[PDB]
Amino acid sequence: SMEQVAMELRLTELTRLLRSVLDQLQDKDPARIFAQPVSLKEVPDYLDHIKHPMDFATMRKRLEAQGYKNLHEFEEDFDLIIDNCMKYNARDTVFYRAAVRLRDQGGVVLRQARREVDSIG
Ligand SMILES: CC(=O)NCc1cccc(Cl)c1
Repeated sequence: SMEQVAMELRLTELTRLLRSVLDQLQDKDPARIFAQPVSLKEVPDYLDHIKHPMDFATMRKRLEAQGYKNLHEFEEDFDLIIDNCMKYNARDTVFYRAAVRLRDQGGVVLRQARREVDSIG
């Protein structure tokens, strides 16, 4: 149907916007602490602690498969990256501190992204 095509065009445009957002958020992780899944070889007990692991590479896979239907779903995954890290790692670690900085700097990006998704529809 034409409606389905129209829908798919919207999803494609959302994906385009979210790809820009993801690039901007990952730029706020210059240490690449969140670039890849936490290694279950280097941290064999990780899944005993964290029930829903997330990282930028995994988000990017879902993104390019057009797997985010709305901004909320994308934000859920971004928040997992930060929240998982702030539980597994103590306050006095470069890991926890990187998550705080990513959350703080990311807020600006996500604030405008929400306005853009709304405005453009
Ligand atoms: C994102 C995150 O939580 N990283 C913690 C961590 C993973 C692997 C090795 C060390 Cl030393 C630390």
